[PDB]
Amino acid sequence: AIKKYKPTTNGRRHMTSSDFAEITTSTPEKSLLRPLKKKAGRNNQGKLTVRHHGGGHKRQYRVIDFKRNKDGIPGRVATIEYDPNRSANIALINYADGEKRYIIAAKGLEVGQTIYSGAEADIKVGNALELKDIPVGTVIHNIEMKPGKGGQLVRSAGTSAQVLGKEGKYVLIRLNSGEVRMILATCRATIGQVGNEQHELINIGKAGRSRWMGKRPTVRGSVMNPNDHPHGGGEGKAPIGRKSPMSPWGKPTLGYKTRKKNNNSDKFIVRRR
Amino acid sequence: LTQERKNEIIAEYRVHDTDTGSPEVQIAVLTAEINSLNEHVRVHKKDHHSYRGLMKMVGHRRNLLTYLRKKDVQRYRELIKRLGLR
RNA sequence: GGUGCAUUAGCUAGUUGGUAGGGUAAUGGCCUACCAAGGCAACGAUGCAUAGCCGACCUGAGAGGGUGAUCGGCCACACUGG
RNA sequence: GAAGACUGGAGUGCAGAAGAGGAGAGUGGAAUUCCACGUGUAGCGGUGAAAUGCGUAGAUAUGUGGAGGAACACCAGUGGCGAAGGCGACUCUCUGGUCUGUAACUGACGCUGAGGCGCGAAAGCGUGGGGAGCAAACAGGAUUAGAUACCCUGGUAGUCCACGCCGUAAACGAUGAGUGCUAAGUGUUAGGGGGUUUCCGCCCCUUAGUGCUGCAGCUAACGCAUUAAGCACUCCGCCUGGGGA
RNA sequence: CCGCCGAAGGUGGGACAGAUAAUUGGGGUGAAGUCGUAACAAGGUAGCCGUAUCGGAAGGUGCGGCUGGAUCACCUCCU
RNA sequence: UACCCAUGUCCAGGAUGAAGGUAAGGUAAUACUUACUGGAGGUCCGAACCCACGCACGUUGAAAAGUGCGGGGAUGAGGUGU
RNA sequence: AGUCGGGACCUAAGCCGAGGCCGAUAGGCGUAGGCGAUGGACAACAGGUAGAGAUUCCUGUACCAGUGCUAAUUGUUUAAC
RNA sequence: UAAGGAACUCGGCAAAAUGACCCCGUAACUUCGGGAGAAGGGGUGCUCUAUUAGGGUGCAAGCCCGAGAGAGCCGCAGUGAAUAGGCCCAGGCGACUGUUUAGCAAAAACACAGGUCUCUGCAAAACCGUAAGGUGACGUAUAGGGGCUGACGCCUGCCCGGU
RNA sequence: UCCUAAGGUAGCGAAAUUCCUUGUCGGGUAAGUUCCGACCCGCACGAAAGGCGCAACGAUCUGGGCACUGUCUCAACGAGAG
Ligand SMILES: [Mg+2]
Ligand SMILES: [Mg+2]
Ligand SMILES: [Mg+2]
Ligand SMILES: [Mg+2]
Ligand SMILES: [Mg+2]
Ligand SMILES: [Mg+2]
Ligand SMILES: [Mg+2]
Ligand SMILES: [Mg+2]
Ligand SMILES: [Mg+2]
Ligand SMILES: [Mg+2]
Ligand SMILES: [Mg+2]
Ligand SMILES: [Mg+2]
Ligand SMILES: [Mg+2]
Ligand SMILES: [Mg+2]
Ligand SMILES: [Mg+2]
Ligand SMILES: [Mg+2]
Ligand SMILES: [Mg+2]
Ligand SMILES: [Mg+2]
Ligand SMILES: [Mg+2]
Ligand SMILES: [Mg+2]
Ligand SMILES: [Mg+2]
Ligand SMILES: [Mg+2]
Ligand SMILES: [Mg+2]
Ligand SMILES: [Mg+2]
Ligand SMILES: [Mg+2]
Ligand SMILES: [Mg+2]
Ligand SMILES: [Mg+2]
Ligand SMILES: [Mg+2]
Ligand SMILES: [Mg+2]
Ligand SMILES: [Mg+2]
Ligand SMILES: [Mg+2]
Ligand SMILES: [Mg+2]
Ligand SMILES: [Mg+2]
Ligand SMILES: [Mg+2]
Ligand SMILES: [Mg+2]
Ligand SMILES: [Mg+2]
Ligand SMILES: [Mg+2]
Ligand SMILES: [Mg+2]
Ligand SMILES: [Mg+2]
Ligand SMILES: [Mg+2]
Ligand SMILES: [Mg+2]
Ligand SMILES: [Mg+2]
Ligand SMILES: [Mg+2]
Ligand SMILES: [Mg+2]
Ligand SMILES: [Mg+2]
Ligand SMILES: [Mg+2]
Ligand SMILES: [Mg+2]
Ligand SMILES: [Mg+2]
Ligand SMILES: [Mg+2]
Ligand SMILES: [Mg+2]
Ligand SMILES: [Mg+2]
Ligand SMILES: [Mg+2]
Ligand SMILES: [Mg+2]
Ligand SMILES: [Mg+2]
Ligand SMILES: [Mg+2]
Ligand SMILES: [Mg+2]
Ligand SMILES: [Mg+2]
Ligand SMILES: [Mg+2]
Ligand SMILES: [Mg+2]
Ligand SMILES: [Mg+2]
Ligand SMILES: [Mg+2]
Ligand SMILES: [Mg+2]
Ligand SMILES: [Mg+2]
Ligand SMILES: [Mg+2]
Ligand SMILES: [Mg+2]
Ligand SMILES: [Mg+2]
Ligand SMILES: [Mg+2]
Ligand SMILES: [Mg+2]
Ligand SMILES: [Mg+2]
Ligand SMILES: [Mg+2]
Ligand SMILES: [Mg+2]
Ligand SMILES: [Mg+2]
Ligand SMILES: [Mg+2]
Ligand SMILES: [Mg+2]
Ligand SMILES: [Mg+2]
Ligand SMILES: [Mg+2]
Ligand SMILES: [Mg+2]
Ligand SMILES: [Mg+2]
Ligand SMILES: [Mg+2]
Ligand SMILES: [Mg+2]
Ligand SMILES: [Mg+2]
Ligand SMILES: [Mg+2]
Ligand SMILES: [Mg+2]
Ligand SMILES: [Mg+2]
Ligand SMILES: [Mg+2]
Ligand SMILES: [Mg+2]
Ligand SMILES: [Mg+2]
Ligand SMILES: [Mg+2]
Ligand SMILES: [Mg+2]
Ligand SMILES: [Mg+2]
Ligand SMILES: [Mg+2]
Ligand SMILES: [Mg+2]
Ligand SMILES: [Mg+2]
Ligand SMILES: [Mg+2]
Ligand SMILES: [Mg+2]
Ligand SMILES: [Mg+2]
Ligand SMILES: [Mg+2]
Ligand SMILES: [Mg+2]
Ligand SMILES: [Mg+2]
Ligand SMILES: [Mg+2]
Ligand SMILES: [Mg+2]
Ligand SMILES: [Mg+2]
Repeated sequence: AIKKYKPTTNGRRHMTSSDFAEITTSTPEKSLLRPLKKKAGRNNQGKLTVRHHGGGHKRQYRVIDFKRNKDGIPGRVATIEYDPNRSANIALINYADGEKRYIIAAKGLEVGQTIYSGAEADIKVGNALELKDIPVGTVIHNIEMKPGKGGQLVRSAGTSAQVLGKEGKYVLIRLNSGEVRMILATCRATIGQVGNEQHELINIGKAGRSRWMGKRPTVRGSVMNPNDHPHGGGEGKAPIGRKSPMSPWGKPTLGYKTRKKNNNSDKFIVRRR
Repeated sequence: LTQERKNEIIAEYRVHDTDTGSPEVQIAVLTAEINSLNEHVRVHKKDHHSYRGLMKMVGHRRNLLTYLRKKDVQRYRELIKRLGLR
């Protein structure tokens, strides 16, 4: 659920958070952990190329299975855990082999269920199938774009895509953004919606809470100097004294479309958002 | 409450092997019904028309309990310890 | 047994009861020490406003409504407090 | 008040019946709109008359296909269900109430009900979706002495969904709830009994609803009249000249 | 002489009641002033009730409801 | 010196009493009330530590930016070493 | 100074980088591999010391790794270790 | 430092004043947490009853902790020294904690949680670099970049001719 | 009636915005160019360069009180370093 906090202080006044009712265990699977090091937006050369990053709580990588290519082995859900590296939760699945791996937790996935992948899998929440074996109208997630590569298209918490038709070698999908797209029929997908739907209702409440997650402050361009930003300067507060609002590097920023005009995938996009 | 399920409760609380309208029998059956609606109302939260029927069972059950208490106290305290009431 | 307000909902701490003593013509938290946390209230506590009470007087077919000067009974007061 | 006894009140049992009563999940067909492609030429749309608007960048019309949302044609009925608000496509799951017959069972276990607790059309409010038609605000065109309107062309919130608020209405039968008594005539909904008849059908009686007409009675009158505004008993709510309000 | 209790007096923060005050808000009264004509007839767009928005003003419009509507057509019940 | 990365370390004492939990009440079950428990916070007062708000002195200074007396933060968007 | 801190032990950020990719020259980037503590592992304690060192020298009692020499034991290619 | 007590001055600047522990009591307003150490008051020393009543520790010896009271005693004064909040009424700006011109400006400036517009279907957009190679991200529209506004409450009107 | 794309809505208003200006009236003071409340003829307010409010917070700015004082009337004496 969503947990409101009592207004004891001025920083806890508007703050809300999840209660983590779905999470089952608090210890990760040791043999599936890899180290991460923060980069703070620093380049290959050490330059700050993407700004407003750096300096949060330290985390550790949990290696996830997006390919889902273990076919014919019944996999049993063991726990549902917390992942700092993504908005959705994850589920630990240990197969009849003895092997264990993490997957994205779908909506309604509970401990004790059995999960299948392949061609003979049933259409149930958690199973992985090729897009040609999925009937029209089902809600899927974790769509992959090239066969054998791994899930990539719908993966954040509460997101879902819907199968929409067939065109021989391709399948129509209505992506979460509202886009209709053509994807090969030999690419896989998982049935269901993605786990943690309430994630968008959280009110951060504090500036320090943004700092905990790795976000440095954002300075507006109107309070800079003329050599710093196309908006800086002027005596007092100044309007946007230009034809259009501008990014820190020129290149208008409001309404100006930035997709390449000679793209090679314009023939696979049926209708844009 | 299905018909055969009701007839087991009746047979389990009869003061003699023939009656079906003793206050002991009616309260036992009424108790079973409100312990079955409470699950329906719990999940079907916005079913207000059915919830009114619940409150007419609770009031009717309370009227019979009050009558039993005045007429014969010893019987009354036997039912509540057996049905788990207050 | 005899008044208005709920657009006045809580009031009380010697307050409620007990044990020992003091004091009074006399019983009593009347007073004191100890012990316990009680007592009153929607059958109207508390608070605000108004008022001496009655026999009786005026009116009324009666039931009631208004009043309490003169006469008689009781009470309180005696420039204002102790 | 106390001790017993009874079954005409009330309730249970047993056998049937009807119903758009409620909540959840899924599905269907007409129709409007938008999109893509054939055919085709100069208007379409609109009004009391017009104009704004759409159309040669090829519309309206027409044939084919796709997407999406909302309401459910005929059945349909002073018909049905619910305490009221209200409930109309189909199927399933979970649930509430009512009517009829029987006389097995308990044996007054009942009625009303200030405070209290719940439900409660539409508009409106908060958060997240959705958005085809309709449409406050708004824009343009007409009408008019003027027209912040009626009329026409567009159109945002809203109307739809989930959760949480709000607590009002000509929320009306302008008629509080319970009980008993007091001429008839005639439709209709759901049952039961009897006579005719092989059935069907016709007739009579009876229970619970739903309409119309009318006697006594009531009413200032209009009118009500076994579904009383008649005759009675119990409990609750409310009123005491108009404005201010 | 000392001690308790103790009227009046002083200090403090609240409670309640009246009067007064620049200005301001709605209300009422005044035959003759200005603007329009919302209601009563189908009152010239039927009216009214709750709500939302807009407009010099009566008021207009949307949503739901009522007849305390003469009305315009096939059927149903009573005489 | 500014920002960042990896790995260590520092913060005397005292005050307040969030969620949750238990028991007793209260209900058809809940809501709700009262006690006990519990130990949250860019919470509170205040040293070390960090900072630099006022005044005075210094101004060929003890010092090419300091000292004295008061002042702000002091479990965090914290200080600091390699 | 076998025992304390550091090498002959280990790795983080970072740095270098055979082949390799890129680029007027110079060179830039990067795989295997390797360096790199501020972290991980690892065997010694108490006294004495009158000019200057002490877990180091001296006294007493220890521990860690290894080597040879003796004495029994066991095993020998269905095979101790 | 007598008497006065802001008459000084741009301005109560500076100084003076309050200050510990225990008890009583406490307003408007409120986002119901606060305001609050609001305000305003009262008590503190020593002796005797007294190794107290009662607690911690121990097998006991013993040791440690120490409230209420009564009676007294002494000073001008009892937290007798040092250390230890002055408070109230009303308005402007910023919601709050935080950051800023090393060396004249600490603020009403910046940041912030929140709002909204817009770009991006993944070899994502955006950014560094001639390129290779990278950040974004070991992420995937509930995610990432940019512009403006800045908790919360009530609201956000008209104009698409010009750019 | 002329012009325009359209002619500023709610709210606020001598304001961190008002030249004239110490606007005019009221309060506070014995006396108030500053302060608070009203008015509206807004040189030259106005809705995300957001409009109007707002409990808690502030080494922020502004006006008024209690206490207190060598700040002052008006200065005097004493200690230490020059
Ligand atoms: Mg950013
Ligand atoms: Mg910003
Ligand atoms: Mg600047
Ligand atoms: Mg420039
Ligand atoms: Mg500029
Ligand atoms: Mg500027
Ligand atoms: Mg300016
Ligand atoms: Mg009396
Ligand atoms: Mg006695
Ligand atoms: Mg007494
Ligand atoms: Mg009284
Ligand atoms: Mg009379
Ligand atoms: Mg009389
Ligand atoms: Mg006299
Ligand atoms: Mg006199
Ligand atoms: Mg019966
Ligand atoms: Mg149904
Ligand atoms: Mg239904
Ligand atoms: Mg169709
Ligand atoms: Mg004409
Ligand atoms: Mg067509
Ligand atoms: Mg009914
Ligand atoms: Mg049922
Ligand atoms: Mg049913
Ligand atoms: Mg019926
Ligand atoms: Mg019998
Ligand atoms: Mg009732
Ligand atoms: Mg009531
Ligand atoms: Mg609605
Ligand atoms: Mg809404
Ligand atoms: Mg919405
Ligand atoms: Mg018009
Ligand atoms: Mg239209
Ligand atoms: Mg609702
Ligand atoms: Mg009203
Ligand atoms: Mg009403
Ligand atoms: Mg109705
Ligand atoms: Mg009425
Ligand atoms: Mg009646
Ligand atoms: Mg009747
Ligand atoms: Mg009938
Ligand atoms: Mg009157
Ligand atoms: Mg009156
Ligand atoms: Mg008219
Ligand atoms: Mg209009
Ligand atoms: Mg209507
Ligand atoms: Mg009429
Ligand atoms: Mg770091
Ligand atoms: Mg703090
Ligand atoms: Mg502070
Ligand atoms: Mg600094
Ligand atoms: Mg300090
Ligand atoms: Mg502090
Ligand atoms: Mg040695
Ligand atoms: Mg060594
Ligand atoms: Mg070492
Ligand atoms: Mg090379
Ligand atoms: Mg290199
Ligand atoms: Mg390496
Ligand atoms: Mg090394
Ligand atoms: Mg080291
Ligand atoms: Mg060692
Ligand atoms: Mg030495
Ligand atoms: Mg030594
Ligand atoms: Mg003096
Ligand atoms: Mg003096
Ligand atoms: Mg004085
Ligand atoms: Mg003064
Ligand atoms: Mg002067
Ligand atoms: Mg001055
Ligand atoms: Mg000062
Ligand atoms: Mg003792
Ligand atoms: Mg002292
Ligand atoms: Mg002090
Ligand atoms: Mg600030
Ligand atoms: Mg400076
Ligand atoms: Mg790239
Ligand atoms: Mg590249
Ligand atoms: Mg990368
Ligand atoms: Mg969304
Ligand atoms: Mg805001
Ligand atoms: Mg700003
Ligand atoms: Mg807000
Ligand atoms: Mg605007
Ligand atoms: Mg334009
Ligand atoms: Mg244009
Ligand atoms: Mg002035
Ligand atoms: Mg001012
Ligand atoms: Mg004046
Ligand atoms: Mg001044
Ligand atoms: Mg002054
Ligand atoms: Mg003023
Ligand atoms: Mg202006
Ligand atoms: Mg402005
Ligand atoms: Mg603007
Ligand atoms: Mg602002
Ligand atoms: Mg303001
Ligand atoms: Mg303000
Ligand atoms: Mg601060
Ligand atoms: Mg001041
Ligand atoms: Mg001297
Ligand atoms: Mg000297």
